[PDB]
Amino acid sequence: MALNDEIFGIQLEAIKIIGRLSSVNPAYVVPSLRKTLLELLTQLKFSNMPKKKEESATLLCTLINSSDEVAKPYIDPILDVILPK
Amino acid sequence: TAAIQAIMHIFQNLGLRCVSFLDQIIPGIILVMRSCPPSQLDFYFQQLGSLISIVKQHIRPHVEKIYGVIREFFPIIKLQITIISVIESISKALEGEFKRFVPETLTFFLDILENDQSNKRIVPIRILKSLVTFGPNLEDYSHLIMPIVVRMTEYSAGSLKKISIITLGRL
Amino acid sequence: WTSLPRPLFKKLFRHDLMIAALFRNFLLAKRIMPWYNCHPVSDPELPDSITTHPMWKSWDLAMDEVLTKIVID
Amino acid sequence: IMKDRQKTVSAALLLCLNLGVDPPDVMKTHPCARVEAWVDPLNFQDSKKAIEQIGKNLQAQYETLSLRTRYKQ
Amino acid sequence: RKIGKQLPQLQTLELQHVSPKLLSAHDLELAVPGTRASGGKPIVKISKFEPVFSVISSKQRPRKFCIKGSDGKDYKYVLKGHEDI
Repeated sequence: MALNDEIFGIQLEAIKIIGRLSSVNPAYVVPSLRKTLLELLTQLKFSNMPKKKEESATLLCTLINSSDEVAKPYIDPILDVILPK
Repeated sequence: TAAIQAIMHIFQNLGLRCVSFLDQIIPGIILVMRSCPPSQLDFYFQQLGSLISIVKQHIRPHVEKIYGVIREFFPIIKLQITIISVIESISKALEGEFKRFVPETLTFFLDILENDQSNKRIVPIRILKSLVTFGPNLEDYSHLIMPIVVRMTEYSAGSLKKISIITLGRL
Repeated sequence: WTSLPRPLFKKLFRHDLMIAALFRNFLLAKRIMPWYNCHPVSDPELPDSITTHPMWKSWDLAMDEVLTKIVID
Repeated sequence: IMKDRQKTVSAALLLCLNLGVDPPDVMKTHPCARVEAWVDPLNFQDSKKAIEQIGKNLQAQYETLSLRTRYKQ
Repeated sequence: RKIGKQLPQLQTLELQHVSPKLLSAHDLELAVPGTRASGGKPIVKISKFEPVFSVISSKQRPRKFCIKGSDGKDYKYVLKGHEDI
């Protein structure tokens, strides 16, 4: 629940902590990672304000760098939004 | 106006038995929507809300058409109060199949919130009374307005501040 | 097992296979059906933590994993 | 468990579906929910699916939960 | 008894039920079986058949039949059997 906080640096480091834990206890991490990935992908295209777009895009950057397990199978939905941007 | 108030009157007096003509009337009213000055658009949408409040579910094969009408006619010059009255009427008359199209009305709600808040913010007050009516509907889309209504409890005046916090509590 | 109390869990899930399978499916009903403004009811009442239990996300991910293989096939 | 087993052996499948006519207490939209147990009532004319297909499919699906129970509709 | 009980319960014959080949029976240059004109004659192109038929209680039970025409106008015939025409 620290993934949604006031300062953007808190989110930037908390998603990295989540990505690091994505190989320790993955049973309770990976589905939640899927949920927040879907939430961010929905907001990235249904939101209409540039700072929100910025935060979503670089949150996706730091998540995709910090966790490779939730990366590969979701390449098509994660590209269908970013590619026409 | 006479041609529309006649149909309004007969439907209102008769009830849920002339519903077989919905395949003709609403396609007959969208053409009237298409070419008309903003002088009577308020009256047209008010009478359409009156149709909705008496005919609930059989509008289902035309709800995409009514949101299409609102989408290609959603300016400031159109009565935003009448538009949100239409939205609350169709939501209340529909009550459950709303999932297919939450983001459209939700983005319209964002635009209404962030466009105008003048005259004691009566339209923001109405929209905060409209967002609470949606009920369990936000079980998967509760990440767009909830940060917004969290933000607008310290970045605005005090007339609608308590309205926003009551909206937060009720949601 | 996580949600129910132990005597009720024993009464409903360990005694016979037919009733066990039907209430197993009722657990899925108590989540799927309330998405459409209808709430199911059982005669031995069950706690309402079923529809908000966090564990369903793994089942959703399991469907995603299988259906990706189906679509790539 | 005390090995006291109350098995299920028999089932009654009450299916009050007279396809084509609606009850007079519930209004309906012209397109409505009409598929029943994965068989459509428009592909079959009057009564080849009123019972003798819906019930057959329903019994075949109930066979998966317990194959040692006999059914009669 | 059983055949004569079920026989008055078929007021409509399904095209896929009576013939799977009728579904593909299209795009053949043969004209509708009633048109013939020496010299000046437009080409009649058979396009499609409706899936549903009908019967008439006549002690021989004919079949009303229709064809979707390339001209866009339906061509309706009636098929009879056990009677020389």
